[PDB]
Amino acid sequence: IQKAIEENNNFIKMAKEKLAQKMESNKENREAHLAAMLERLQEKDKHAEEVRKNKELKEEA
Amino acid sequence: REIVHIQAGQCGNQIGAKFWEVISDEHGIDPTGSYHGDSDLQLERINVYYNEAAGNKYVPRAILVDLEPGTMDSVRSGPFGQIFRPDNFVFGQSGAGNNWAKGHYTEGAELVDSVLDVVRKESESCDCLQGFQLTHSLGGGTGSGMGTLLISKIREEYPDRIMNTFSVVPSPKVSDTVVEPYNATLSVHQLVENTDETYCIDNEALYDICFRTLKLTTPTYGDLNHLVSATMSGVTTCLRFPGQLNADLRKLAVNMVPFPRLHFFMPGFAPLTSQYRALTVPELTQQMFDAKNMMAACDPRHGRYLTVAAVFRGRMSMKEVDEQMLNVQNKNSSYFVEWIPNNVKTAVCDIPPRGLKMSATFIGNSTAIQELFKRISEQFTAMFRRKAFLHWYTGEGMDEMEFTEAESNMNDLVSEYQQYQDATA
Ligand SMILES: Nc1nc2c(ncn2[C@@H]2O[C@H](COP(=O)(O)OP(=O)(O)O)[C@@H](O)[C@H]2O)c(=O)[nH]1
Ligand SMILES: COc1cccc(-c2cc(NCc3ccc4[nH]ccc4c3)nc(N)n2)c1
Ligand SMILES: [Ca+2]
Ligand SMILES: [Ca+2]
Ligand SMILES: [Mg+2]
Repeated sequence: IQKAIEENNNFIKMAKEKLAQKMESNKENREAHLAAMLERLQEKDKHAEEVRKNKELKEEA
Repeated sequence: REIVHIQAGQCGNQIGAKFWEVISDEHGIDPTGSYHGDSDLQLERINVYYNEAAGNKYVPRAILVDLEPGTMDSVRSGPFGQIFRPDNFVFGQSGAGNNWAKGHYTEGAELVDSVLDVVRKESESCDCLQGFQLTHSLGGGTGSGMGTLLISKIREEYPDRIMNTFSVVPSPKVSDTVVEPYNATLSVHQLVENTDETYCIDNEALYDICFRTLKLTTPTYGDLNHLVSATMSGVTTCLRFPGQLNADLRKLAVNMVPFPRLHFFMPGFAPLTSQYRALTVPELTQQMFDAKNMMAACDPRHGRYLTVAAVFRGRMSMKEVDEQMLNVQNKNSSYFVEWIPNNVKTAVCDIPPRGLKMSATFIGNSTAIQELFKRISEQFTAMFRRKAFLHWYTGEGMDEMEFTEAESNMNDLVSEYQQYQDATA
């Protein structure tokens, strides 16, 4: 009976951990995807501010 | 000399209920517990199975056990439901799910102490406890698993008392589930150590008898239990009624069990019923030694008798039974071991069972009972070599060596029967 309790508890333990593991890795992965998406768009805005600044130097000619 | 009765599980409680119905009728006790009989011979040994309660009421010395309340509620509502002591109903709620492990280790262990409490209260009220009898099946979980657990616990508190059982052996022709060979093999190993007498009631034989001999196309468990209750009545007649036989459980065991492990008996009954023609003494003796009247699906001509006991009921020529009993000896003299002289016993009870002028009960300790254990062992190994359906058991904490050990012990039991079957003087 002690063994039976031991197995039921371990099955619950392994399940609780593996689930928590999966849904921490998934949170990390989705955040890393959107973080890269925004950083790409923010890098676009730099090139946009640079294009505006390059027009401003030649109109001073 | 009081006996304490225990019935566990679905099968155990139903055949147990019929039993109390039958002997209650024979002793003149009505469903309410009042005596309305004609002869004082009915009461001289009523104390063996009944307590005398206030109001000149007689109450069976029986304990009813199960892990689910279903069958026990049916019993409390049945014909003789109100005769049992209400505090002797001990039940759980979950059940055993036809799992030996649940009855023996997990679910049954939770309830076993409560059952032993009722045993003590019944035993403390015994002038001189003679022993215990258990009714149960070996194929389920409660009667099989918890039943053997109870036996182990009883031998602990009452180590010097006789423990006998009426055990129903499983058969594929009458099967509720597939793990029945597992449960039976685990139970038998317990019975080999912790019982003095086990009457092997084989459902295969009860079905073949109802179908082939009695010509019943669709036998129900009720039809099989009619045979079982009649036999148990016949087996217990030597204690329940007052002949000049001073029969005690230990004395009977001493006379029938030459070796401690070989205590598995073949029951038999005659005539087989479900007519009015008076049966003759030659017919009673010839039928009771016939394979068609045996409750264990084994051929007595495929083995040899260690001991035999024949019980006759009714008013007949005690001389004629002896002549016919001595006659049958010659017709099967090769099938009786010659190294146990005068190993055939005969008893007579003047009181017949209900609606039968003459009957006969047969109790044989034959090495042919080995055929039954081989059958169960084969069904066991067919699954175990592939580890089929084991998860049901390993999930309850059992290791696989417990299955291997139980298997080896039953094969040992088979081999022990074989050495004495070939032994000669
Ligand atoms: N003769 C007879 N055998 C039964 C009956 N019910 C069950 N069995 C046998 O017991 C096995 C099933 O076990 P079960 O009765 O459920 O055990 P439990 O769980 O302890 O009640 C089957 O293989 C049947 O052969 C019955 O009413 N009469
Ligand atoms: C399972 O609980 C019980 C309860 C009651 C009886 C028995 C029982 C009956 C029995 N048949 C009659 C008999 C047999 C050999 C004899 N030898 C001298 C007298 C004599 C009488 N034989 C055995 N062994 N037990 C078992
Ligand atoms: Ca519980
Ligand atoms: Ca206790
Ligand atoms: Mg059942």
